[PDB]
This record gives sequence, C-alpha cells and structure tokens, in this order.
Amino acid sequence: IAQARKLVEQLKMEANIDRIKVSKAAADLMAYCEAHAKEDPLLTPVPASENPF
Amino acid sequence: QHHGVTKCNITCSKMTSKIPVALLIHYQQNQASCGKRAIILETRQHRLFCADPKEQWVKDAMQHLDRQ
Amino acid sequence: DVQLVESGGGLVQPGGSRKLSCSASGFAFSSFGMHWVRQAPEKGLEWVAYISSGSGTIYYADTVKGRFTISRDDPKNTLFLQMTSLRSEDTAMYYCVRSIYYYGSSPFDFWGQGTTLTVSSSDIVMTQATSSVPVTPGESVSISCRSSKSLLHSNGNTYLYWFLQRPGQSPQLLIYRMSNLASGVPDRFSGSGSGTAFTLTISRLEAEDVGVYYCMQHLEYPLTFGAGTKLEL
Amino acid sequence: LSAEDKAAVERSKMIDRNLREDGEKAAREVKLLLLGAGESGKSTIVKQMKITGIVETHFTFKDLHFKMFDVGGQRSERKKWIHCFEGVTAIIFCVALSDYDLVNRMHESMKLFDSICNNKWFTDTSIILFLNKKDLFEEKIKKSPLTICYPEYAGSNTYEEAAAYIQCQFEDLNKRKDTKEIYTHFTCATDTKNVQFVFDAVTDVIIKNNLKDCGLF
Amino acid sequence: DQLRQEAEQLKNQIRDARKACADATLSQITNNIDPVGRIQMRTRRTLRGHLAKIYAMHWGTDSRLLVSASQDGKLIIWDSYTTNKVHAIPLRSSWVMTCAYAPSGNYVACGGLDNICSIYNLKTREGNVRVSRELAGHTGYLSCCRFLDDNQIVTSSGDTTCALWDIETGQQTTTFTGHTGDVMSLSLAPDTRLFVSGACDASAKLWDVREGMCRQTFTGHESDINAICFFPNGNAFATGSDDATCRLFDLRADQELMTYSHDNIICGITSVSFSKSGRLLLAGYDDFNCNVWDALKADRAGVLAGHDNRVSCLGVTDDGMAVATGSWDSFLKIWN
Amino acid sequence: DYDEDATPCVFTDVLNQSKPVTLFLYGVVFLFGSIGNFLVIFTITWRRRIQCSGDVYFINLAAADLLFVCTLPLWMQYLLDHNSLASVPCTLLTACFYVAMFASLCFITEIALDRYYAIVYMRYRPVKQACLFSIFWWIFAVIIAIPHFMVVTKKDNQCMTDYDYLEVSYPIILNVELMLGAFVIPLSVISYCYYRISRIVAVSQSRHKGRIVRVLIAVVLVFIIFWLPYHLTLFVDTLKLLKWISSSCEFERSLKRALILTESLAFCHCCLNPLLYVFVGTKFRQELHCLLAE
Ligand SMILES: CC(C)CCC[C@@H](C)[C@H]1CC[C@H]2[C@@H]3CC=C4C[C@@H](O)CC[C@]4(C)[C@H]3CC[C@]12C
Repeated sequence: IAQARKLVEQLKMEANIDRIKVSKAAADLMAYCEAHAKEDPLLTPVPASENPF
Repeated sequence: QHHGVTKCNITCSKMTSKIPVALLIHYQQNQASCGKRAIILETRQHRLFCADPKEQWVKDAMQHLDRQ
Repeated sequence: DVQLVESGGGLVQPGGSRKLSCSASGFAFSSFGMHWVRQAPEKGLEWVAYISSGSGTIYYADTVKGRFTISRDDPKNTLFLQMTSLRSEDTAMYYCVRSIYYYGSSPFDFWGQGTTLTVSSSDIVMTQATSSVPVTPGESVSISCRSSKSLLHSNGNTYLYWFLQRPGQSPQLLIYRMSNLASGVPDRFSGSGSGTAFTLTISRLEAEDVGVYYCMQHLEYPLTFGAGTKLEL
Repeated sequence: LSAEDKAAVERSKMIDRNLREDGEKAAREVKLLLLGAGESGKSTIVKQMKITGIVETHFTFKDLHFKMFDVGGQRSERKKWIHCFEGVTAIIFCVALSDYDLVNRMHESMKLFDSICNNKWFTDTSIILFLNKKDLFEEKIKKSPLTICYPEYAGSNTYEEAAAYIQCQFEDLNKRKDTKEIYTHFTCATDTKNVQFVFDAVTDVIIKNNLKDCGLF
Repeated sequence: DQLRQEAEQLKNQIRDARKACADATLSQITNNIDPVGRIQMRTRRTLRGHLAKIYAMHWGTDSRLLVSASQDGKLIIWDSYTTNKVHAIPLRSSWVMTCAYAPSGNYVACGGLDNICSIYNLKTREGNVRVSRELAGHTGYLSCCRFLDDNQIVTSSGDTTCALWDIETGQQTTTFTGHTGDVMSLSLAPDTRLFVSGACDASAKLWDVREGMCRQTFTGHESDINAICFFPNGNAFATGSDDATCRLFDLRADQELMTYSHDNIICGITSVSFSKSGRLLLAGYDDFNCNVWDALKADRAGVLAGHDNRVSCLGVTDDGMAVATGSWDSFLKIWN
Repeated sequence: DYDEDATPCVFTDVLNQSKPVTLFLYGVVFLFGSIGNFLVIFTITWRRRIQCSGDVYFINLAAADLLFVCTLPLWMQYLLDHNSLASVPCTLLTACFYVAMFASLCFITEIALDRYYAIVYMRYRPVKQACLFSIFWWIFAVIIAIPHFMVVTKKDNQCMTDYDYLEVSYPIILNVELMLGAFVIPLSVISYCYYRISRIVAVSQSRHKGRIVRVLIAVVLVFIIFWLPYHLTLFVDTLKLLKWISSSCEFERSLKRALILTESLAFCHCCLNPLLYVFVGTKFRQELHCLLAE
C-alpha cells in the first residue's frame, strides 16, 4: 500500500546521512563534559555562599 | 487536686470535748492539705488525740513547754 | 477593562464620619491585596491602609492607626474605608490601589480614579533630591531618590517603586523593584542604584510624559512615598 | 526575614486552604471508571444515568456525587494511561451479551476483562460487572445456540442456565477473589434499578476506605 | 510486494553502515578518565500541596519557578526557593499527563487524556490565570507538551503523532507522523531546531522542526520508551525505557553509545534529565528512587530514595542549581 | 479521763509506701507519654497531613495528653519533698491537669463519635468544622473542670481546699462529676459507637474485619482495665463521704493507698492511649517509618 513506499522513502532519507566515526562523537562528548565541570553544581557541590537551596 | 498528692498525714473524724491541760504534753496543727483545720496533740500516754484549733489550752501548752 | 472607581467623599464637618467605597469592576478582586492611599491638595502621596487577600492581614499608617477602619466585600467586589473623627488634615483625594504579591508580580499596578474629601474649620523617610527639574522634549533626565534605610533586603531585590502622575490623572506604576518596567509603560524608563541611592532615568522624552514622579519604599510598613519631583514642559 | 514575602506566604497559605478544601470536596466523591467493548451498551448505561478523549458524567444519587469516566473514546495502548485510574472507587465493566458477529466479540470482552481485572493497580478496586441487552440476548440464543462461541457449554439452550454460565465464566477470571468481588448485575433496560445497585456496591468500598483512613487497621 | 524485502535490505544496509562507522565504544574512550565519585545530594525543599499523583513538572528558564501537574485537577506554579505556591491553576479535566512552563514564563501548557493541550496565560491583567488557547486535534492522549516560543508548541500524543501548534491560530502547522506506537515523551534541542520523540515502539526519532519530516531513527531498546532528554551539547540524547535501562544515543554518529542497565534494578524508567554539564544523567525510576549515573562511565554514582512511590517526573534547572523529582506520593523533592 | 473515739486515722506509712511507687509511675508516664505524643505531633504536624477530621481529633488528643504530661513533672516536684517552696502555683497547675484529663476523655469520645458518623451514616465532618468542634470540646473541657480548680488555693508549702468553708457535699458534687462525667459518659459513648460500627464491619466484606474488631475491643478493654479500678475506688470513696459504709479507720488508709495507685494507673492510660489510637493503623505506621529518617 502507500505505507510501504512511505517507509522505504523514509529509510532512504535516513540512510543517506554522513555518519562520523563514533570515536569522534565520544571524544566530543567527553570534551564537553570536561569543559563544563566547573559550571556544574550537581557534580561538584558548591558552598552555601552561592547555593540558593 | 487529685488524690495522689494530698498530704494530710493526720486526719480527724470527731472533735474532742475537753481534755485537762496537765495531761496534754504537745500540740501541733495538722498537715495543711485537706482543709478542715484541726490540731493533733501528744499526751502523757504518748498517743495521739484530735482537738479543735480554737481551744485556748494550746497557748497554755505553749507556756508550759517553755516556762519549765 | 480594569476599572477601580471610588465613591463617597465630598464636604464633611470636622470630627464627623464618612464612608468611602470603591467598586472594582473588571478583574478578580478577591485575589488582590488592596491599599488606600491619599494625596493632600498640594502635597505628595501618603499611604493610609492596606488589606491582604481574604482580609487576613491589615496594616494602617501610624498617623491614622485607629481613626479609620477598612474592609472588603469580595462578593460585590467593593472596598470600604469607614473614616471616623475626620480631623483637619484629612482633606485629600483618596485612591484605592490594586496590588498582588507573588514572585515576579507588579504590586501597585493600578490606581483608582479617587474621590476628594474636604473638611472644614522607624518610618523609612523617602526623600526626593528636589521638587522640580527643568526639561525639554527629546532630552534624557535622571530623577534621584534617597532612602533612610538600605532597601536591599537579604533575598536580593530592593523594594522601591517609581510612580508617575499626569496632571489631572491618577498615578500609574512605572517601575517596580527599581528595575522592572510595569505592564504598559514604554522602554524609555530605566532604574538603577545601590541599596540607599536610587535613580530613574528617562530617555527620549515626549509631550504627555511630564508629571510628578514619586518614589515609594515597600520594605516595611508604613510605605512612605516621596515628596514628588515634577517636570514642566 | 520578609518584606513582601509575608504577603507572598499569605497568598500561599490561602492557596493551601483552597487546595485542602477542594481535596476534601473531591475526596468524598465517588469515581467510577467505565470500561467495555466497542458498540456495546456503555452509551445506553450513560443515557440511563439521570443527569473525543475521556468523557466525564456527573450525577448525584442518595446525596452522593458520582463522577463516571467513560474513557473508551480514545483508542491507544491502555497500559500507558490506566495507572491514572489507580484509586477509582469502582470499575463499572460493561459487557454486551448478544454480540458474536465481529471477526467473537464476547471473547474480546473476556480478554479485556482478564487484562483489566489483574492489573497491579486494580487489586483492591471492586469491579461492577454489567451484562446488557437481555431481550436481544434471549432472542439471539433462541435463534442461534451458544455453541458458536463456547462449544463446551453443556446444558439447556434457555436463558437462565446460559446466563449463569456466562456470569460465572466472567467471574472466575479474577485471580484475587479475597481482595475484590465482581458485583455482576443484569442491566437490561430496567429503569432506576441500576443506580441503586451501583450505590449498594459502592457503599461497601466507601466503608472500606473509611476504615482504612480512620486508622482502625 | 517485494517492497518489504527491499525495506529489510535497506535496514540491513543502515545497520552495516552503522557498524562501518563504529570503532570503539564510549566506555573504551572514557576508560581512562577519573570517575565523578559518589554524588550525595540532599533534599533542600519539599513542595507539598498536591492531593494526588504528580505526573509532570517543568522548571522555568529563570530556574526558580516550576509548574507541576497532578491528578487532583490542578497544576501548581511553585516558587522553589521559598517553597511557596505562586499559582494554583485548576484544570478543566483532572486527567493530566504533562505540563510545560514557557521559556519566557508567560505561558503554561498542560495536557492529558482530554486530548487537548490547554495553554494558560499567567502574566496577564485581572490577576487570575485564564486559558489562552485550548489546542485540540489529537486522537490519542497527550504525553508531552513542550514550548518552543510563546507562540509555537510541540505536543506528542498517543495517536503515534507529534504536532507543532501555532498557538495564536490554534491550527497545528506540521504533523510529525512516522511512529507506530504511542509517543510517550518529547525533548527540544537547546537551539530549538530539532527534537526527539520516544514512542512505545522502542524507537526514538529525531524530527526536524522547520521541515516536518524525520531525519534519523534510533532503535536498540527492547521495551516501551517512557522518557527522553537531550545532552546539553545537542548532539546526543538519553532514552529511558521500561527495559530498566537508559540508553545514551548520539545524533552525529547515529548509533548507540552507552547502556545503563544494572542487575539490582528490574522495573522501568519514568523520567530522564541530564545535568547542566551533561556528565551526570539523572533518571527517575519506578522502584521509588532516582538514580544518578556517571554518563561517561555507566557507574551508578548516586541514589535518591526520598520518595515512597513511583518517581514520575524529574527536572534539572538550566543553570544546574538543583534537580527536582516529583512522584506519585504528591511530593516534589528538590535535591542538591 | 479522756475521749476514746477521737483517735485520728494516721497516714504516715501510707505516704511513705506511696512515694516510691507514685514517683516511679509518674516518671514512666512522663517519658513514655512524652515520646509517644511527640511522635504523633511530628508524624502529623510536620507533613501537614491534617486532611480528615480524624487527624484533627488525633492532634487534639495528643496535645491534651502532651499538656497533661507537661504539667506532670511539676506535680512530681510538688510531691518529692518540701524543697518546692511556692515554686508550684497550685491553681493554674490543677487547672491545666484537670483540663488535660477531661479533654483527653472528651476527645476519646469525639473520636468515637467521628468514627460512628463516618461509618454507619457516612456523614463526614470537614476540617473547617472539625476545628470548631475541637474548640467547642476544649471549652467544654474547661467548663467541666472549673468545679475542680476554682477552689484550690495555695498555702505555705502545699495546696488547699477549704471544705469547711465549702458546702456539706462539695467532695460529693466534685467526685460524682469525676466519675459520671469522665467515666460513665465517655465509656457509654465509645461502647455504643464502637459496637454499632463493629456490627457494621461484621456485615461488610473486608480482609481485616477480625483485626478491626480486635483493635476495637482492645481499645475499650484498655480503657476499662485502666480506669475501672479508679472509679470503683472513687465510688466507695463517695460511699464513705456519704457516711454509708462503716466509717472505719484502717479501711480509710487502705482506700487512700488504693486511690493513689489507681490514680497512677489512670495516668498510665493517659500515657498509653496515642499508640493505641494513632499508631495502630498501617497508614500512620508507614507515615512514621518514612519520617524517622530525618
Ligand atoms: C490550658 C487550657 C486552659 C488551654 C489549652 C490551649 C491549647 C492546648 C488548645 C486550646 C485550643 C486548641 C487548638 C484548637 C484548634 C486547633 C485546630 C486544629 O486543626 C489543630 C489543633 C488546634 C490547633 C488545637 C491545638 C491545641 C489548642 C491550642
């Protein structure tokens, strides 16, 4: 029916995407988590001077 | 006041009529917690008797306890 | 169509009694803390009284603490001030003022039309740096305001309100908590300052913007207004 | 300490008063989920109450306010929203009796009953089972036998034995008999006899809730 | 026809391409970085006041106000610093499964089994809160209303569709179809250009806001998906499911990066939200306690056991000051 | 000679033997009741879970018992020795003591009435009216207590009641209200209401009907076992004070000893009730279990 054509066109659109090596995305996520550790109160507990809770 | 803390260590039911003062030795008011005022007295027989606290002989007792 | 319209007032003998009543047509009256604020015929504004929502907390000015009583009929949307023993200094125009208090609200938002009342015959002193400033349209002017006590509360926000009163018009809120513009004022006005010294700044003036500017504190009751700086075109 | 925060806290306290008053008002109100199969007597039950997405019908009976939630309007996966009804006072289940024509509706009703009666939420919520359309059911059973749907029915091809067989065959599906009881009632077209039964089957759960909240056990 | 065979071959080609662009897992990459340690966060506040199970919460962009909806018929806007109740908006229908607080703060949207996302205008005149717009047009059940601006809102419903409603007109601009099961969650990218929807078909799809068509589809879960949240960088997103594991995917590599299963947890996840930096992945579970995962080492770095019922909604502020978890016992703990 | 029938009935050994037992039972009541009512307060007030009238009446009864056990140490010091030299202002202390006792019994009655009206009639009481009924019951508790503390006038060391200045039958008119008002009415009300709701829960289909009836009979049983000897001693005291039984001498000493012991037992009941009323249900027990982790 039309659902088969719609799904195969959707999979054609999804397939033709420039995928990068997963090591590069992993390195980017690791770099983002390292470059924002100073601004994350949840990870490093801030003292009561600036903590509003 | 609940009955657990009443402090009438001596309690009287009938007041004496007349006791000669010579037989009496010591008189002292009852422990003041139950209202009905009375004076307990120790006699020459060293047993305890009631007296109404308006009897003048306690004053005479007060005399002959310390005049002697 | 928010509309506070007062009724009552007029001529009254000294020492008498008179009841003012403002009907509040067009908004959810029962959620609003209300105020009565009076203006002497040629003086600045003075705060008279305040009811919370549901009448759970009532405050009066120390001058009139006892001679006036205040009440609200929420089902008919009306606010009553019953005035007893009207002395000589009570001849004034009375405005009933809307105010809702939550986080980020704009209290003293709307001011009623006000009725005149003529008789016959530590307070935080908020002071304006002057009483009149010469001004021309198209020029930015700064109006200063001085406070007795540091209005910067420990929670961060300083309670100070800038109002503008056009000639022959009820005052309108301009700035609340010295930095936030009220809903309906242009972006010309900007407030700044420390806990004691405060400054309104108006840029690109227009013709109808001239009037009398009052600075009010809201840290503690009574809410003393300012002497009033006036701009003449 | 507080400058306008006193008035903010006062507003919060008034809001708390309104929340508690509305909780008291809606905590004494009887909630009846209404489930059933497609094109069944659910609409007839709702019509017989004297008054897309979920539908709520409010009605007062014996000075008791019933909200009845006909939720079958929305067609989706029930497992993702049925936990919203954990804590309904009762589950009015509805079964049409005279339907065997869709490609077997009675087996679908049994599957729905089995799937809704053994939820981890509905262990204590009693199920008020309704069996609608007795007249059309009797005409159908006198026209076509029960062997088309249940071959293993052994007995008379009359109303009473077949109705008792269907009623027991619905009741025995529950695996928690002590926690809740299926108050099966033959709705038919009877007027003013259904709401009284709903009230009777709901007052027991109300008494159980009162016992739980008053702290006796 | 043979189109199903062609689709199977195409999916095999997609999987082979994904395995051709895979060289080392995220655990292999971050096997040398030091762990975050145990994350002990206590309950600073406790927003009591709802009379039923809380199903949603969305923090404000000012990181102070939060709106939370419950089945008692109301959603409450709390001043989380002082535990106050700024607003208490009563619903037209008590059945609510989602709520959102607009980035500007003027609007609050909420939806449920009524199939309508009702949008309330807060900072209006007349003091009270009124329905700005009741958006109807879904046929399932709304599971997540989320605000793009003051005038656009993306709503995911139980009719296997998402939608982008223009609030002032009321008519949905683009309908995002392509799911097979009910769409239980939705999460906007930080730039509000793409978003991800996780449905009950064990798939999360990356929809493009401006175009209206899905770009990427991520599978890898065995069971229904109940939550989803973008990594703050915008090029990854976690996915909470009923398989008792969160799965961190990524957009650029278009694969699975990490799995967050654990033997001690067997029931699913109802809410997921990253921290501000994204290193900590907080996931609200239905075993009555939240879990804080070291999202670069998959080590369970904290447990939040303050609730005695299912934790249904979780939310981390934009500035990362605190993480509030609201549960089915009517309590909104605010951990920090 | 002398007069033979005027020998007083002494109470030295009675008080000396009464002191250790009385002090021990007072301390037990103070510490057990203090922790048991502070648990109820912390379990209800902190979570702000006052949603039904039952919560209001539990709070009021726990507060009454708390005020009772807070006035208790002042009586304990008043009894210890004579060191309590005017530091114990008799009138207000007796006032709070009797108000707390009568309020505890009144709120036991009000709990029974609330359960009776909620179960057999389904006529619930809103918290807005529960507060009104709480202040009404506190007012009645003070009203039923005024003929007990309007006479207690202090003296040099201890408390007084001038029965000679009072009427002939003032102890009669005080203790007859102490029995009938505080034991006949509350026991009758709780017995009738609890029997009615037990008859209801016998017919109703519940999984804990036996346990419900067990707790329902157990609370009345605890009330009977802890208050009935006290009011029997009060009854024979009324017989004595109406000159009706033998007007003996050692009988009075034994009666006084039994009266002090049974007063202590009644105080033990006022200590023991909150766990039997509040913490007997799984609801408040689970509420406590999630609160103790502070
Ligand atoms: C010592 C005697 C004379 C007076 C005793 C005063 C105290 C202990 C009594 C009198 C009135 C009582 C209050 C009456 C009303 C309520 C509201 C209810 O929702 C909670 C309990 C509460 C708050 C009661 C607490 C205890 C209370 C304050």
